[PDB]
Amino acid sequence: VEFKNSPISYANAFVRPVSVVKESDLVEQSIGQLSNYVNDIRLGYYDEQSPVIG
Amino acid sequence: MLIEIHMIQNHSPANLNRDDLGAPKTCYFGGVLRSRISSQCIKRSIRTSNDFKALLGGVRTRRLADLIQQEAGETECWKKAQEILNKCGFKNKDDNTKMLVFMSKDKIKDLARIVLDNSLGLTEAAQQVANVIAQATLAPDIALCGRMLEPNDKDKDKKVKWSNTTVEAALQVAHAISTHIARPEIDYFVAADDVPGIGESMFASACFYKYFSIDWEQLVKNLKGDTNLAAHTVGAFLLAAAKTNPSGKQNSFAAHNYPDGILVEFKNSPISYANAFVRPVSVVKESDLVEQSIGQLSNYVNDIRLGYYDEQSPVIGFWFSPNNRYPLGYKHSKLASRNIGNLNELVGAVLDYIGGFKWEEVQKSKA
Amino acid sequence: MLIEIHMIQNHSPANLNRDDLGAPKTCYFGGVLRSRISSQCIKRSIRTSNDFKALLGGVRTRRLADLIQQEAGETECWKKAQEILNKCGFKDNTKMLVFMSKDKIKDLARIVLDNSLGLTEAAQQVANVIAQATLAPDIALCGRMLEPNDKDKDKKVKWSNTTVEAALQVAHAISTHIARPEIDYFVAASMFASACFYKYFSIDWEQLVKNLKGDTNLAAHTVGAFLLAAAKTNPSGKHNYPDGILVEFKNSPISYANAFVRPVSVVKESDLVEQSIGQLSNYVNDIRLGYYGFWFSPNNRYPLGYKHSKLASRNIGNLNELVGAVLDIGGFKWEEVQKSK
Amino acid sequence: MIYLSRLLIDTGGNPDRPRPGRKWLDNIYNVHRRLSMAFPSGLRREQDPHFLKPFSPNDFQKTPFLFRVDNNIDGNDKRAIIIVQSVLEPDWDYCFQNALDFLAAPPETKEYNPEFKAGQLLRFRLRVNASVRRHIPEMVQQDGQTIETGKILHKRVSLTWDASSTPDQALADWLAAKSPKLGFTLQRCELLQLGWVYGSKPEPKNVKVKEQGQGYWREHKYNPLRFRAALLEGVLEVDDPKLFLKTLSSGIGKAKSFGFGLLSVLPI
Repeated sequence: VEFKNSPISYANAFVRPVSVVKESDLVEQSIGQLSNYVNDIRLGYYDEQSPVIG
Repeated sequence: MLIEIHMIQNHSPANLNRDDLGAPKTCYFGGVLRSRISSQCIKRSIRTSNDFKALLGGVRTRRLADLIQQEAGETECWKKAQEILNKCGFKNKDDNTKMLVFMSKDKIKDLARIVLDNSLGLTEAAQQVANVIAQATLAPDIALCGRMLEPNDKDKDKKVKWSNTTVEAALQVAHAISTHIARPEIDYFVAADDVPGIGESMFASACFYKYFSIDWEQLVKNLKGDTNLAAHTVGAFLLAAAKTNPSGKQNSFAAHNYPDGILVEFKNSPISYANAFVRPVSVVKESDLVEQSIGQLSNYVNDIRLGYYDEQSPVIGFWFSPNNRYPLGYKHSKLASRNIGNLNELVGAVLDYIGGFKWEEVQKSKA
Repeated sequence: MLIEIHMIQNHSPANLNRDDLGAPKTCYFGGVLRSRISSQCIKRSIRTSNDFKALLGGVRTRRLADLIQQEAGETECWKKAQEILNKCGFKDNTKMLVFMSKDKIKDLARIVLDNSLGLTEAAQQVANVIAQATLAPDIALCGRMLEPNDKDKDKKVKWSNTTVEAALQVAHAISTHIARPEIDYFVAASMFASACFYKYFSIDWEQLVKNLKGDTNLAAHTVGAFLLAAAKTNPSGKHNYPDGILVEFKNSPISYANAFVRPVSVVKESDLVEQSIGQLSNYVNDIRLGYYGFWFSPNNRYPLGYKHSKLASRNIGNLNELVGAVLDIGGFKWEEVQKSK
Repeated sequence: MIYLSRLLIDTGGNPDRPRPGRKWLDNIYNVHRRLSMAFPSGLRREQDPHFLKPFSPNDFQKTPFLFRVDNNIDGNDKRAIIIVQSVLEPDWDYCFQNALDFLAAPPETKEYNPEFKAGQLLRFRLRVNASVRRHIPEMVQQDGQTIETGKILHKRVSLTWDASSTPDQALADWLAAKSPKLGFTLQRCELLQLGWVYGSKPEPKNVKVKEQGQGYWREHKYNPLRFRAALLEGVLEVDDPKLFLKTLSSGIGKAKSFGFGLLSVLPI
């Protein structure tokens, strides 16, 4: 749940379909890929103010 | 008000449910192949059981003129009843009676009186049949399902009007699935003649989890009151689900197995624990599959109960194990409000929590 | 009466269950390769069981033509075969498993000779005999389905329901273990390994006894001979007395083929059969205290009684006395029973 | 020297998928042929290293090898084992370079120089071709009546025991009747698995003369191949050195080209 002036859709994290492996499940990989894309967007699209309190 | 039901059942190797392949049903969940039992098969097995026999009063028929002819007696009434059913509009197209009716209507004698009445035309008795068929609503198997009739408009007369045909069923049955990955095996056979002078059959094995949820208010409202019938049907369906298996090739694939763990909860919302088996269970040497499955469900139940807790809606849960074989809260959690060692007192306590009903007097409510 | 019949048996690499390219029977209970027992194998094996000749009426065949000039002295014909078997609709060619009874095939061999015959009429006079042959421990327990080719039927042909069913259920003996990998002879420069098999069969009542449309002493003899058979007959083999028998006077068959989900593993495999017992007693006690039985041991070797609990009615050291107790079913004594053809 | 090899086949998993290696084992002629291309001609391996040419029998070297097929090895996976014994070095990378889906493991080979002393306790496993050549009269037709014709057939049939003896005793007698000539003596021998083996084989047959000439048009016709098989395991003791080595890598029974003689020896 996020609060930000302009709307951002984190939908391009799932361009690569999640493939299962013997170590982990579908939920863990999906949430991990979402985490990676969220970090990439946050570190890549701002350097000043608006510390998006989500 | 909703009661949720949780069967933790391990099966012996068999073939209980198959498609036209002869192979067992399967599904994908969490991205891997699993075993599958369809919910209509489970309902069909539980409906045709000894425990769910007193409330077995609804009938699903494709051939209605036969029981009319039997109920009327020694007279000849097949052709007139069949023509009445034809002009009523019961899909005489394409040579089949493929439409199915889910009436209870165990008092067939009314329709027999209508068809045997030598006083009315062939249009009016059709409407009398159309009026009696749409009013049964009894026999609590139709308090669990029931979408009795969609009349075809093409083959019916222009002088018939139909009434409402929805009962608003209350029971939600999830598809039975496995806690691991299914592995199929081919069994070869041979006839091998007695008188002197290879085929392929499929089966697999899996341990299952089941989810049943019942809305008590809708169950009462679908029987038009009589909370004694609702209580009797709750107890009878719980007793049925505790001991019922499909009769699929049981003569050669006998799999008469009981659930290992039985769980009930009381809350005003439907919640499934189907995500507890997102990760399929791999066996360690120090334990078995069933203990790993109940531990997964226990951790999941602790996590969800600590996940969505609301002070306005408390949750009360009972746990049952065969002579306390499989505890739920193994490590530290007292997740269940009470642990019961026998099935009969479990269903009795369920009835007591529902409305204080005892199993002795509510069994007299046959209907 | 829904009686359940356990039959845990130590089995062999020369006498077990084999198949296709030579490999033994392999199932996947608990998600680990175990070994199973065909409810099929045991079927063409209870027939000629060492002691199964006194109650056995099942002539099944895929040929009812060479078999015709057999009880007949009409040594001059066989071109009638291409008219009767082929008119009723039993057409590969003339191939349809016909399972019946062995005491009334003399009539199957009787109207044949009758020369003047409505070949296009009384064909169904041998086919009318195809209606009921349930009088022996065969179809009451086994079964047949004689579906006739429908695209060759006669103008008439009365084909009464030619469909039967079984009654008793036969269940795969489920290995208590991952089977044993053998002596691979690539790395090179009472001599093998056996698999255990908790055998299980169950028999109910109104189709278990009432399919004899008449007899019942025959029902008692069928029960006694069927319990006597499986003990001492070899599914593709050949004292081998079973280690422990539980017989219950309950009213439900129960594939107890679950109890053993953990594949009894073994360091020194001289006791691969010794994990059924105490574990079975534990699961029996758990069921009996959770959801609601005579015992046989060879010279009382393996008791199942928790050393304090009366979960078994009595313990019997002889197979014959156990059979007598089971029959004492309706009161029949073994003498009465045995006297059944 | 003597060369031994091992091939591993899965024979399991999902039955709904194509399994060419599982399909290859249903015919014994195909199994023998597939082991048989494992030895090309000095010229063939220089002509097609990719093995992408028509297969002819004459461009491959001839060697009387022996093999056996075994099953039921657990470890949560199923396996099928082919053991090949030969007097030349097999080329497993040439036979299966376009057939890797057959096998669940890469092939292995090793040398074998078995040296023994007389009077040595040895463990052996052998599947024997239980066949006897007999005189048989000729029955025809059997169209409800048996017709007899005076021709007497010299044909190879299975060994038959009587009604009062076990199969193991008769098989042991049949093996001890032969063990003095091979150079060994039995002490114990039990029957493990007895059965039949089917095979089918292409055979050319003439149909029509070519209009342009120079040969025929031809058509493949297939002939059945039935043999009797009985797998045996036991313990033997040696009686002669160069005689036990005469027994090994030559065969004990018949039908050796279809994998019916192979002695697997362990010093117990």
